[PDB]
Amino acid sequence: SLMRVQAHIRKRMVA
Amino acid sequence: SVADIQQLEEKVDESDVRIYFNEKSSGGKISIDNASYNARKLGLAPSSIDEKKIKELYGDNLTYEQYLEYLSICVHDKDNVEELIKMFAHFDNNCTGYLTKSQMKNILTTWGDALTDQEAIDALNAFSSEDNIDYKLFCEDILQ
Repeated sequence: SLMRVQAHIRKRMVA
Repeated sequence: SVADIQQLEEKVDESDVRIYFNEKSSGGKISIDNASYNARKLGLAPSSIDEKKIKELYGDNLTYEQYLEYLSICVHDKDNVEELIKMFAHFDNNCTGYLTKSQMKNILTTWGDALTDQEAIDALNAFSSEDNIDYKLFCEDILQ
């Protein structure tokens, strides 16, 4: 899960 | 193709996929890092697992078709907000529905695909002006 949360945060960082 | 690329290209626009590739390509190939950037611009959320899969198949630089296969791995149709909430809920020792910014930062920077301290705090500050973070709302927010 945590890796999914981190993945979406990095996504949000770009746009 | 072998990957589910037609379903990818129904979710994302092929024109954007192609345009973003051309923005970042060199010698007709794109680095994994730039592929992941493009994936994020398209609204997808790759993890280290996804990057490592594609790197192990094809190396650090991807052809167009290999980039399309990578994007298909990044789709994550099974992403589920309840699983993300339950992950944070595990750390909610007092069962308040809140974690402090520092608590959230520690989680995000210590395990998994760890963020840098600045990345974690910038993400948290972007979501909330206050120190108590409603992690249910945070998870609902980051998925959008």
